[PDB]
Amino acid sequence: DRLDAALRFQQEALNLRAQRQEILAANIANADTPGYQARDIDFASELKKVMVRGREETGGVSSPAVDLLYRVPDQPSLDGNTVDMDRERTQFADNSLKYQMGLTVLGSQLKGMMNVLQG
Amino acid sequence: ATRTLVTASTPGADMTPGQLDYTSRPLDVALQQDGWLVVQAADGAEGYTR
Repeated sequence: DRLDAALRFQQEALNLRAQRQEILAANIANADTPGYQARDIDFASELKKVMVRGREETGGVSSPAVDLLYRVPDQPSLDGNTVDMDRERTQFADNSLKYQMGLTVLGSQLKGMMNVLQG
Repeated sequence: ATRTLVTASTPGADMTPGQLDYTSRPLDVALQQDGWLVVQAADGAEGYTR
């Protein structure tokens, strides 16, 4: 209980990082599909929401209970998709580094605990 | 709004008359400027020509 609660914030943040990267990869895959609005999630609000109330799924075809918001387009396009590649690749790299940061923090905490237990 | 595309178009045709070749034949005729001869078109309809 105590150990589960202490490691729950970073674990949930890392899971939300994984889901956000899945969404960003879906946006990158559909970058040339005509009529596809780019989707993204508000990381902080959804993280607090998952924090207060546990993770839930729409079904389980299954998907998370996250709110898929639409990204504001930069410039218009005749085909009708709002996937701007610069934004997609910047968010992809930023999410990548933040996921690596979450892995580093969680691994440091778990070693910081094995150090105590080991004897 | 930054992206504006190009579309080719053909807005009608040019009605400036050309140069008349004088041929000593009674059946070759030339109309006045902005005048048209009438023929029965291919599909039983009416068409105009120079």
